Parts: sequence; structure tokens; C-alpha cells
Amino acid sequence: ENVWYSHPRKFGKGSRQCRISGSHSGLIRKYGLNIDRQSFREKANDIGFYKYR
Amino acid sequence: KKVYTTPKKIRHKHKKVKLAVLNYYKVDDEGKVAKLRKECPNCGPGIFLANHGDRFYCGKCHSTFATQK
Amino acid sequence: MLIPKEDRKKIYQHLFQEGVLVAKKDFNQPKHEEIDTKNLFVIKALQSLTSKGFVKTQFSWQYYYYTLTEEGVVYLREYLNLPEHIFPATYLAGQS
Amino acid sequence: QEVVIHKIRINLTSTKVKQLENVSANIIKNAETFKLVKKGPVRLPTKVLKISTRKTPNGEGSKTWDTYEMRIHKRYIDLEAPAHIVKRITQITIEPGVDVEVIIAA
RNA sequence: GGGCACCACCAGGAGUGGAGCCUGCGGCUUAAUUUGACUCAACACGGGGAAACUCACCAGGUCCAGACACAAUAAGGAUUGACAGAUUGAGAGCUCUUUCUUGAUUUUGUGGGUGGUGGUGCAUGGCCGUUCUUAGUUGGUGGAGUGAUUUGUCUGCUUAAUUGCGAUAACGAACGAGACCUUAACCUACUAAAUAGGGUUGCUGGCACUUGCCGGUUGACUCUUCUUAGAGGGACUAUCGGUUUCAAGCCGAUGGAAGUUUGAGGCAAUAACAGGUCUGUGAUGCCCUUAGACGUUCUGGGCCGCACGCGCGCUACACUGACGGAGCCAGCGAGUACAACCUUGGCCGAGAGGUCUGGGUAAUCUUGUGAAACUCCGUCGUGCUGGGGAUAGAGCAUUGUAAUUAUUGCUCUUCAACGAGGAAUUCCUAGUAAGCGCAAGUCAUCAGCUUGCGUUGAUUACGUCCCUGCCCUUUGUACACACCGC
Ligand SMILES: [Mg+2]
Ligand SMILES: [Mg+2]
Ligand SMILES: [Mg+2]
Ligand SMILES: [Mg+2]
Ligand SMILES: [Mg+2]
Ligand SMILES: [Mg+2]
Ligand SMILES: [Mg+2]
Ligand SMILES: [Mg+2]
Ligand SMILES: [Mg+2]
Ligand SMILES: [Mg+2]
Ligand SMILES: [Mg+2]
Ligand SMILES: [Mg+2]
Ligand SMILES: [Mg+2]
Ligand SMILES: [Mg+2]
Ligand SMILES: [Mg+2]
Ligand SMILES: [Mg+2]
Ligand SMILES: [Zn+2]
Repeated sequence: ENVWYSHPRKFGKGSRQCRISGSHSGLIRKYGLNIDRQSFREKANDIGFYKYR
Repeated sequence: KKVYTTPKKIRHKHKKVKLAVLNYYKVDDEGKVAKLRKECPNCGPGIFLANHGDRFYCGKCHSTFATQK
Repeated sequence: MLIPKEDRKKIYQHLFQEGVLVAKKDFNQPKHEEIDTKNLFVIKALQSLTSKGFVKTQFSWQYYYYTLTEEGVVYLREYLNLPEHIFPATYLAGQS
Repeated sequence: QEVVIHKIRINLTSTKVKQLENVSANIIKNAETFKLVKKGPVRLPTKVLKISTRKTPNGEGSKTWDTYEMRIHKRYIDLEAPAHIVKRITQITIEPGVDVEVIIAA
């Protein structure tokens, strides 16, 4: 309802949230994942990413 | 943690000074009505002007007048 | 909570039509998908509903999910007017 | 009556490799059955998606890493064949996992 | 006593420690210069290259996002809104000036939640690190003990390995190691291709001018060596020689793409640590807080300050160079349609960078990423010199809302310290070391960082327990919260 409740958050750390936590910390934005790295690690196997070498 | 600063002066949201059956409008005869101040040109009748010293506005269009009356 | 009641009504109607509701966890968003109201408002409404039973809520992956219980459905109907043999998603429309 | 050859490339992209191979084989068999002019299953370079990530959450202890990776397998089957035939092919030979896809326009 | 290891040392290399500068961390400073973590296992770590955001800190302001329960107003308004200038950092109705809107949402209380980059990792989960990638661990019988326990699990010799051979109240087993997996190497043997490369030939450019040489064109036809990447093989220490109770194995020649576990990793036991993380987490106990918040959110700073310590790092102390030309070759990658990605090709600009145009959702276009270090001919010749490039001043650019507390780039100018660095100490055994650049990661903009990549490519061992650590065995023990012990 108030007028000024928004700085321009188009880009940077503030704009890019993650899908799961909604954090701005260790954000894997490679290949359009948008996942905080820990979260990715936790799920990587389900998202097709496996450790080989 | 660090202690809070304490200047002192607090400001609260105003309670508004509510008033109803306001002294706007009148009737003299009984049958017909006599409007006081004036209605809005932009919006339809039913809404009424705010009257000040050569300064007007209305609330349905938040506040958008300029000309006197 | 401070809702222009029309918007709320619209939201309710939408919910009824659905038998379901999916929202973001995104406050500051100017307008929701489908409904022409603020997402935040919708979320608030949903929360309120949950607080008085009715709706079941899940907060997974920045997406609030919402489904109506029988009681909730009844309440919605009451709010609306619509009597009986109506939409939601408690039963199929025809063959699908 | 028609016999209008549009020249149609079937793409075949996947992660699971054996499955993809099987699919390709099936496609080839189908082609043989239908007896058409086609270039055999061309195999493109396996694009690997690498995500390097510090194993830690908190970045405390030794500085260990995990290269998580994804294998992409991309195959092409170029058919010098009609539209109807292509449609038929699309209809039969669909497996789970493999991304069957058609270009259609030479 | 006996093992093992370039996180040990030898024999050597490269170094760091000195110099300047980057960046971490102290200390001081500061409103605040947010916090976590300090032997290896803190200190270019938090993917932590902070311009706001991030952000937790400070100065200031805004907002409820106080779910729900129950009463006080319940329209003679609950509370919602509100242009105009003073107000206000301020086109924050932040309000006090105002007298118009708003219609029961609310709101005033009382139960009751909710949020918190608040606290406590010595309340926890999960994950990670470390003991340890070391070689260790276990139980079923059977034997020794009343018993805790023990033997098996070991004198020796082997091995990277509790790896094996052997000797044997132990026998056969499991886990760990190995096997396994992925990748790095071989395939003129298969299956394949105008999104990979060639051969003949058409047209076509130039040459010598005979037939021949280099080309350019997706014009035709055909091939799969290189390419990819499917299926397979291929190495098993193979053959031979010694050596060793003629065992395990090891050592040398031959062949072989490969003979260091073929190279490199991925995983990786039992038991743990009061190691780290409650600042990844709608992982969370409890406490605190809880509507002028320690919630949120704006605005301006701050993490970057400097008498000074250490820690990763870069740049150099030049002649194996510097500077000019010229030659000119990689591999990992990555890259947009709801955005604004990589961006060739053309013109403008000394540059940076602008512009028009494309091509690319990608073996197709960027891209042969014609990367550097290198190689060739010339200019300075061993002088704090043209080595070295710091601090500096100015302007030109770009990113963004915002560039001063230079973001970064470029242009001219300034030319400081430093003639190979003491005590100390790091890393290393082969395509390694070191050099060299690229590459993505973070990223609107910033690389001295990082994970990878290839290019150039050595010196010296191929041993030992001297040091250091660790492991066992035998010993001793007033220790068991276990030497930071008693
Ligand atoms: Mg405060
Ligand atoms: Mg260690
Ligand atoms: Mg810093
Ligand atoms: Mg480092
Ligand atoms: Mg910065
Ligand atoms: Mg939080
Ligand atoms: Mg918390
Ligand atoms: Mg702990
Ligand atoms: Mg602790
Ligand atoms: Mg027994
Ligand atoms: Mg024992
Ligand atoms: Mg022999
Ligand atoms: Mg190996
Ligand atoms: Mg290419
Ligand atoms: Mg000079
Ligand atoms: Mg960095
Ligand atoms: Zn009006």
C-alpha cells in the first residue's frame, strides 16, 4: 500500500534468489539451475549430476 | 549486543478525528434538497469537494483538484 | 489483511473455480498470475483461511500450495451463494 | 500419389546412454522395414556439464572439492523420406528417458 | 627395537622468508570500521573479488508482514486513504498545517502465534574436515585363561596395502585395501558422418608455361586414416636371463601403444573428535527478543581506516634480457527470446571503446577462441640503465540509479624500492617440477583468487630411517576427563 517499498533490484546478489532456500549465498546460476551450492549437492544425483572423476 | 540509543520522541499513527452526520448539505423546504460546497466534476455526484482558502481536493481520486469554487 | 473486499471476493471465486491454489512466496510482487490482485494479499487470505480450518497449506520451494477440505468448500459456497452440484475439483467435469 | 520428400532429421538427445543406443537401433530397424534412404546414426561429441563445488557448506577445514558432472549424448538420423513415413516413425518408437525430436525442414 | 612418508630427510630443482604491490589475518583506529574460524586440520577460507543490494554493523528514518481467541468503540464511523506548500536528508502524508476521503478489512485489549545473517556447534540434525587414504577393523567356531580378555590379526622375507609367501591353536570368513568405476593412453580391425575430415573431378585464380605446383568454391562422385563415439579387443609383469627356502616377489633385456598399482583420480572400514557449521538451509532444541523490534524495510556510510606484526599471493631485481618488428601453434570450456548472452563481418576512434549489421539455443556461429611463453632479423649493451614498475597528476572511455574512499580499461606524464634476500621454512620424483598463457566459477562492472585446461618442459633420487611426523611391538605407569594427566 505504501509508495516507496522498493529499491531497483533488477540485478546483483539481491535479485538472484535460489529455488529452494531463497538465499544469496553460493548461488549456482550455471546452466539455469539457480541453486545454493549446498542444496544442489544434497540433490545433485536427482538432478542428473553424478560424480565420476 | 550493543545497547539501544534512546533519544525519546515517539510518533504514532493518528486516530483520524472521525466525524459522521457532518454539517455539510442542507434542507430548507422539506421536499427538495440544498447541496453545500459542491460535488466532483471528474467523478460523478455523491462525492463532495474539500473547501480551504483558495485550495480544493477530493478523496476518491486521492487528491486531484486545482481550480477554485 | 487490509484488503479491498472486492479483490478478496474475486480470489475466493477463483479458488472455488480451481478446487486448488498455487502461489509464490514472493511479497512485493505487483500482481498474481490468473487473478488481478496482489499475490501477497492472496497469500494472506490463504493464511487466514488456514487459521479458521478450511484450507491445507504447503510451503515447498518458494511455492505455497493450497487445497480445500469439505468444511472449507462449504464455507466458500456460503460466502459465494452457489448452492449444490458445483465446480471445484472434488469430482470430474465430464470425462477426463 | 504424394511421394514428397521433405528431408527430415531426427535428433536423439539423452543422459542414459544404453537406452539411447537401443532407441537408435530400434529406429534403424524401423527404417529398414520401411526401406528408405537415410544416413546412419551420426553421433555428436558428448557434451559434459561440470559443476565444481567446495564439498563444505561452511568453508571450514581443508579446502576439498567435488566435480559433479552430467553427460549429454546427442545423435542425428537424417532421413531422405516422406512426411507420412516420418509421422508414422514418430508415432511408433518412443521410450522413457530419451528426448525424441524431429527437425523436418532439411 | 622394527616399519612407513618429498604433508619426512637425503641428491638436486623451484622456491617462500628480503624488495614493491596485491590480498587474508591480527594489532591499533573508528559512531560502525558485522560476524564465523587460529599447530598441522584458522590466516585468496566462509565459493567472502563488500561501491548500494549483499548485510548481519553504525547514524538515522519507514513498515507490519501483531496468524488466530476473546471483549472496548460497532456506522451519532472501526479504521483505510489523502494533492498543496511549511514539514521532510526527501514530489517518506514520517507528521504536527489541513478538512476531504475509507467503509467493519480492520481496530482496543486479553489468550495465542510469527519472524529474527539474535544466542548457544559444549543442547542437536545433515554435511564437511581430521585422525587416514594411513592400513587398519571384525566376528564364527577351537584352544589359553575364574575373569576382564586373548589367540586368529605372527619370527622372518615380500608389498603401495593385515599386499602376499611362509612359519603356525588355529580353521575358514567379512569389512577396509585390492577388485570396482570414471577418465588418460592403442586400434590403417568393425559400425558412422555436406554439424568431422579427406580423395578424384567440375567451374574457377595465379604460376612455371608440357604433362606439373599452390589455391577458392559444400558444383558432382566416392572414402573413414586423422574426428567423433558406439561395440569390442588389447597387458596378464608377457617372453627370455639371472636373483630369491629356486616361494611371495623383486632386478635387467626383448617385444609391445602402454611394463611406476600402465598414468590420473571417484568412492573409501571400525571407532571417534565436545574440530567447523544453529551467517547454505521453512534442518532445528531451548533461551532471548517479539510492533518507536534483535522482524522488516529505505537512505548514507562501513567492512577497503593505518605507528606496526605474521599468512597465501603477484611483479621484479634484466643481457637465458629488454624493446621493436616479423614468424605464428593449443586444449578445457562457455554463450540469449522474454530477454538482452557470446557476439564475428563492415565503418568511426592512437586508444579503450563506439556504432550499424549479422551467425549462433550451438562438432554448424563466436572459434582454427590463429592464447601466451616461444622462434627470426634488428635497436640498448653489463650505469638503480631502454632493468623495474610503484606511488603520483591530468584527461579520454565503459558498467550501473550512484564510481570521490582512483570499480575497471585506455592516453600522456612520475619515475620509488629492489644488483637474487639473514634466522628460518614450503613444494616437488615425469609430460611431473618450474615457466607460460587460456578457461569457466563469482560477474551489471572489476583477476593478482579458484577449479580446470593445454603449451614449453628440466635438474636429482629411485635410498634411508639422521630430523619431522605417524604406525606397530616389547617394555614401565600411582594416568582412564587418559601428560593440557595425576
Ligand atoms: Mg537500531
Ligand atoms: Mg595432515
Ligand atoms: Mg577483503
Ligand atoms: Mg590457496
Ligand atoms: Mg567490488
Ligand atoms: Mg533467517
Ligand atoms: Mg534462527
Ligand atoms: Mg561440534
Ligand atoms: Mg567447539
Ligand atoms: Mg572364543
Ligand atoms: Mg587381537
Ligand atoms: Mg623369470
Ligand atoms: Mg589407479
Ligand atoms: Mg568449432
Ligand atoms: Mg628509469
Ligand atoms: Mg577471487
Ligand atoms: Zn475526485
